[PDB]
Amino acid sequence: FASVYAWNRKRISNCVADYSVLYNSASFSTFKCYGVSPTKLNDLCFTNV
Amino acid sequence: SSTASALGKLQDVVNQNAQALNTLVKQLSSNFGAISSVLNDILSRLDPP
Repeated sequence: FASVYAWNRKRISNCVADYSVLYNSASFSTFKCYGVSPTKLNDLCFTNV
Repeated sequence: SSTASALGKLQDVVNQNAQALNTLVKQLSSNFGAISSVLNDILSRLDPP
């Protein structure tokens, strides 16, 4: 992982994302979303993540 | 028959009513400080609390 002043950036599109396997894992200390409730993440389709 | 501009009062009443309805239905497209102007997206995107 790069430095904070040189933060690593990535663009992802044209795929199917399963956030449930990200949500259930306890390896993350903080899992905090703002504009969306996490449990509904699998019910939406976006562009340019 | 010739001069079309003869019945002004009735037309004014009709125009006033139509404009009132138009602005009333147009007011539905405002955020009012919220995150979206459509309630279905808020229901289907975000946590109740």
